[PDB]
Amino acid sequence: DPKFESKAALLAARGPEELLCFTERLEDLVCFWEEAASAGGQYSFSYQLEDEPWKLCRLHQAPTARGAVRFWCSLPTADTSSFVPLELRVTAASGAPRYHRVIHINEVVLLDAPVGLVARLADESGHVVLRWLPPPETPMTSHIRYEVDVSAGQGAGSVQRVEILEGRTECVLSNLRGRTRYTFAVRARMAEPSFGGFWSAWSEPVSLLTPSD
Amino acid sequence: KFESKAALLAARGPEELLCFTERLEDLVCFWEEAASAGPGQYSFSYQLEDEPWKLCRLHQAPTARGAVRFWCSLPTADTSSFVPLELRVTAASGAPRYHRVIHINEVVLLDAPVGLVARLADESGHVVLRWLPPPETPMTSHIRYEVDVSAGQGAGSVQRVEILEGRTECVLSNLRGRTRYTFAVRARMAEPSFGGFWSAWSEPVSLLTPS
Amino acid sequence: DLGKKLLKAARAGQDDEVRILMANGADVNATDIWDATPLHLAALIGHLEIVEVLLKNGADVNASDITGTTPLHLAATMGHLEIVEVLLKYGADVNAYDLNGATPLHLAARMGHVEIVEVLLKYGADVNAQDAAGGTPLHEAARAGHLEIVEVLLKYGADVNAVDAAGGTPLHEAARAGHLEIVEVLLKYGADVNAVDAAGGTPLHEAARAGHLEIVEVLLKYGADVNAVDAAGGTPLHEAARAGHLEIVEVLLKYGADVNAVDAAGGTPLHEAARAGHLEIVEVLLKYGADVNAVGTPLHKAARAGHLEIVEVLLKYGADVNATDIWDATPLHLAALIGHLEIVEVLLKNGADVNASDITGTTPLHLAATMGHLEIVEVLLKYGADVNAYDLNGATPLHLAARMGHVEIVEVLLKYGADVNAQDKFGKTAFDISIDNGNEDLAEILQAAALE
Repeated sequence: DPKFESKAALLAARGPEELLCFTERLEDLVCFWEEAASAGGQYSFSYQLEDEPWKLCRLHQAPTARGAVRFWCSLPTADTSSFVPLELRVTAASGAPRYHRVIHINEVVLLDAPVGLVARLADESGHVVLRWLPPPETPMTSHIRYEVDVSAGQGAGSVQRVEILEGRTECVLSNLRGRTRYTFAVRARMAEPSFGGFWSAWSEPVSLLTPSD
Repeated sequence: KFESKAALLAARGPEELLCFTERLEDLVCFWEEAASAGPGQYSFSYQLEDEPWKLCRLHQAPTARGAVRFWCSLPTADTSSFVPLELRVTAASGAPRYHRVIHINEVVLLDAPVGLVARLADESGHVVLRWLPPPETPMTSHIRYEVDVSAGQGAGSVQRVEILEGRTECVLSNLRGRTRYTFAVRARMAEPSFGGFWSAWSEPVSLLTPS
Repeated sequence: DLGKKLLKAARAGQDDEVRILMANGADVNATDIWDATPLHLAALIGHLEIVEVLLKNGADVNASDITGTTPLHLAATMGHLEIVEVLLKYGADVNAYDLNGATPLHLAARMGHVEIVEVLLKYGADVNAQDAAGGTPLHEAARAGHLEIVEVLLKYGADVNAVDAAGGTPLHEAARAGHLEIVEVLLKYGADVNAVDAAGGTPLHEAARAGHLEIVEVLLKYGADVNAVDAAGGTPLHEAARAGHLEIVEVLLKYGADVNAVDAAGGTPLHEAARAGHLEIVEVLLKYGADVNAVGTPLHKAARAGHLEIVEVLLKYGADVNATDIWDATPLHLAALIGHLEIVEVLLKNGADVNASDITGTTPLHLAATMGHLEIVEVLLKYGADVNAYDLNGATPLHLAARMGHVEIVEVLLKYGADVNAQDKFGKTAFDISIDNGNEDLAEILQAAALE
């Protein structure tokens, strides 16, 4: 729940006004949407699995942001099964259409932020060696793809963003100016094709000052 | 990686507790069980010599067809070769599941060798094969090898030559000319101080011999 | 102090060292933390010289540890014939049981040591022993798949139709694993080919579920019911199309399986094959005479998953293109929602209703504009989609495209006669949400098309 709040905020900022579903692991699945606060059980969540009957999920109301309410539902772990089309339908109290989506659990994976980020100055030319670890307690270690962000200290810093190939947890960065503080952070997501989803939150930043050439 | 190695051992001896080590530092024990009905079902216990009994973290992973593979990775600090390791898998109620006493140095499963290079020798030698041991693996001088001479046309399994321990190159004999030969090398820890299983075959290298 | 030094040495197998401890004054039957005597550890490692000197110098041969395992159990599990014969000669309990109820014959049959099996049976082991699960050593031998152990047990007097707690027979374990060599032997000795477990499954059910064509033909030759029904109501044809074993599906159908058999949920093999996505099986089921339009709506789930080849075959055999589900939604709705251009083109060419609405009132064009499938919105309007249709919220396809923010589709809707002046149940227009959300790009096109 404390980490679920931080994860929902990342997805809401990316794509508001739409039903968002995410899974930390294949077993679970949470769907939410941010709607403006109404003073007036207003909606009914319906989901259907493959070769299974239509069922209804418990809707939870929680206020968030500024004058907004976030309705979220957590599907049962037993009903969740990956690699299967899951038809979702949110219906209003009167019977009005609110949301209608068909998603696959394996395609909406939202991993946790990586940990153990360590930056080191390489003696060759003055480059930086980054080493990080996968998110804690996460299966399918060999299928995680990463992405590092090299931010410049002074002013607007977003000079470099390197995509790391799946399976390796370290990289050697190049082309950095001396006497400049570079701040590094690494992303994480499940690599295609069997798995899909969204980028995870950035790891704890690690800053390092580069010597003069 | 680890999955491909475990699949070979399960095919050798199913329904049995299998423990292997890619390098001397680590040790992994796993077993594939049919029954899934009913992760915390079993408790893994290990004990060293002149040391108290400890418990390992059990991980549940589904594999094969309708099967679950419970595996545990012992801590690197507790790993010690040439020492009897008593393992005991106990059920939730306290029922006996597995009980084995193994030595880490006797269950070594190395990685496939790399750097296989085949060259035609101008002398009485036929083909000169040179390879390198598996990357970042200790006890280099105690690795035994085995090359596979495969025939190109049809069913090729003509020759399998055992290489003496310590050498990473060989000069092959008794091969027919004007034939495309494909070579691959095996690896295992040589007896008596070390035991284990044959590793996977290296990347094949093909070469055709003159007339 | 001295007792713990013996079990530590017996585990390391120092034969010369152990004999020194046994004579100095070490207890031969010292209790471990798990209550395992030094005789247990000796029988596990297989040190025949230590096992003999322990029994000859007095030791607990029928010792029971905290798990119930006896020294004969360990020797039978590992497969040390030299140690097994020594234990039995020194008065070992040939029919002892642990907490699981496994006898030395149970463990030897599961691991598959035929020499140890024959020695225990010749010493006086009960061939029909049952553990806590209720299975005989033939069950453990059939689950593992050891032919020679099965032939030996059946020759000594094993029960071919033994039933465990779950109702399974040795033929069930062999048909579920996939060993035809022992299936024929079990049937030769006399096995019930149509045995029923607690779940109602027959050996033909478990065989067609795993995909052992060789066993399925052998079971049918011995008189298997091709249309057996389990607790879930599924025939072996259900399990075959559920997994997709074309060879078994064709054999069961020729033998006379019911292609229209209904289970407890309400699904024939076609609803399972089309959902799982087996173009090969779906074509065969329809040739023999599957009901293409039955309760379950297979065209819905097929167009939802994206099996274009299956949706084509279903319609070519006479599926209802405008079928209705629980929500009164046509398969054209799901196809336009999932964003499958090819399936949408196939459904519309076969006669799909382009203006069909569900209980909420959403048309396929409503769903296509909300998601943003430009290609599908183009095709729908070419077949006569209502550009000004409204749902229970009073929203037109232009209302939804503006709220989600799709500029290209709003361009197509206006080309087909979208009404910007339309108001919903709240009173807002297409131009109103553009300012409420904050998109000046959408307001640029709406303000020019509203007046002229």
